[PDB]
Amino acid sequence: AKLLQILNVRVVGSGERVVVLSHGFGTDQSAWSRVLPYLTRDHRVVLYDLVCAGSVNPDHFDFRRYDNLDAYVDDLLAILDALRIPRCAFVGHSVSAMIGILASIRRPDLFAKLVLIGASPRFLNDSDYHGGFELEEIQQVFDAMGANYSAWATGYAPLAVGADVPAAVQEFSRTLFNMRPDISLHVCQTVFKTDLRGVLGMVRAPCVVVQTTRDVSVPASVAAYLKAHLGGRTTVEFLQTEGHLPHLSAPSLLAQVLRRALARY
Ligand SMILES: CC1=C[C@H](O)OC1=O
Repeated sequence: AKLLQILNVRVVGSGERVVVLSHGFGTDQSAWSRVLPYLTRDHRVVLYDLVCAGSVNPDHFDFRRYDNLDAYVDDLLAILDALRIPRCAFVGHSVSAMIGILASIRRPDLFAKLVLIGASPRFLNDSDYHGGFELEEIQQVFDAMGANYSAWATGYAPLAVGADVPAAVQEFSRTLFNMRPDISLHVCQTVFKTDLRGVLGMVRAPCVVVQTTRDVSVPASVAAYLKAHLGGRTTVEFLQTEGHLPHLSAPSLLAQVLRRALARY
């Protein structure tokens, strides 16, 4: 209820097929603006900002509550409950792909389908597991985020976008710079702490894992790992371009994959 307002919840479009757009680290719901008109004809679209988004009042951020991704799942569920939507497809980027996986396990009745973009179950390497990151690597990043947040944000943006698409760099920079630096580091620590490998078989929803040709946070082998471990019917749909933010850098191509993934659920 207060959440509806606090997280800037908007419902646009129309249809018996409800879809939730749940954005990732460093953006807010506006990151979906380019793909949104491809879904508005056929679906009722629910959009919201994560409590850590720069567009949400940062004094809402309770540092103890959001120690864990469960608390973000709480909000998502409270949002859906407030709207009396008893079933939906969910599209999650980055940290929201993790949020959607947890939410779909807590409420399988609610999530008829997942679509996972820039998704990983764990970023740290492990004996037989290639996450893409070692402990020293992340720690260097946490240390830069505190030392000089704006320099870190300026160096991270182009790498997240991956392809040379200056409009996407600038737009990802604007939301990145809009995050309160202490919140931003907090979320980044939470995410890099998270390990969903064990609960992947608990997801019952069909799922589409969207793979780009390169992702600074998601090595090539992670998608085939998700496909082999998610417990519902899972496919990996491929974009012919690179980057961690395709909804900013290749929105037309992403819109193709979204229309197809959201056809039947
Ligand atoms: C992928 C990644 C490296 C960056 O500096 O922070 C991150 O989340």
